[PDB]
Amino acid sequence: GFIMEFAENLVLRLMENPEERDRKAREHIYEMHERCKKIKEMWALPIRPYGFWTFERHNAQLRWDPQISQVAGRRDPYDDLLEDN
Amino acid sequence: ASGWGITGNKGRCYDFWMDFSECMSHCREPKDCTLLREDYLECLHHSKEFQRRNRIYKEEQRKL
Repeated sequence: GFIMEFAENLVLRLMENPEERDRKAREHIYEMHERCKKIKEMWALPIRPYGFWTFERHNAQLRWDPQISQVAGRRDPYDDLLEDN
Repeated sequence: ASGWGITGNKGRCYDFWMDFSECMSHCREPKDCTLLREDYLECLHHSKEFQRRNRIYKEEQRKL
């Protein structure tokens, strides 16, 4: 053929779907705003959590001392006296 | 707090500390049993008893 009859549909192939572009734009806005709200919530967390000491890793002694309160140097004076019988 | 006494028996304040720690181990707010924390602290130094005896001596002194 001639030049323009091919350059026309060439440019038309080069250009994209606008419906896809609009859908992607509204989508991206939706999830970006949702993620923005999520990050805003995340930044509100205090440095020290409400539980803190309640956490099992932050006790480390309520389940260690009971198995140590029997060794010498930690016993209540009234433990060795009546342990004989 | 540690529980190792000088004489080799036990810390005189160890039981109070363990009671306070056990209360705090299942109490997400410290205000509910701050009484045990006060008991442990003044078991270390006997502040309140000394204040009371000071008041008694002041009542003795004011009779001048």
